[PDB]
Amino acid sequence: EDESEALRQARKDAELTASADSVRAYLKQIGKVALLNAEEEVELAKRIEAGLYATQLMT
DNA sequence: ACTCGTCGCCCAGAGTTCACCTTGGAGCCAGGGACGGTTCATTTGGGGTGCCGGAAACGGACGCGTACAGGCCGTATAATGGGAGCTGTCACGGATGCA
Repeated sequence: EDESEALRQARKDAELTASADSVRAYLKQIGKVALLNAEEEVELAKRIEAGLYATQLMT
């Protein structure tokens, strides 16, 4: 099943794998970040604008 | 009954060698021109030249436009984890991950 330590140990063991192929390793690394949407990207852009404005003020 | 073929013989000759006059020459020396290889005077027609006047080509300098070659920059519906590669070898000494 999904619970009672059935697949979590398998997932952890899979995550702890060499993956000697460089492209496969890069894909494994890139698969650890979830996708975003419109609200997330606009909030991130607002944060970018605030950070750039603060950096310009500091300079 | 007999000669023209063949024998010696006898004298003219002939051109041959010996040993005699002449006489056109080879050089032989002397003498005397004219002439040309040589030298020395002119002789002024011509070669020569240095040079800048200087006119003008020429070979380059110089300043300023033009042209592609290569480079930088930007495009605002959405577009969110990959193809692939063919692997019948044999031995083997040894490291190395898991026994």
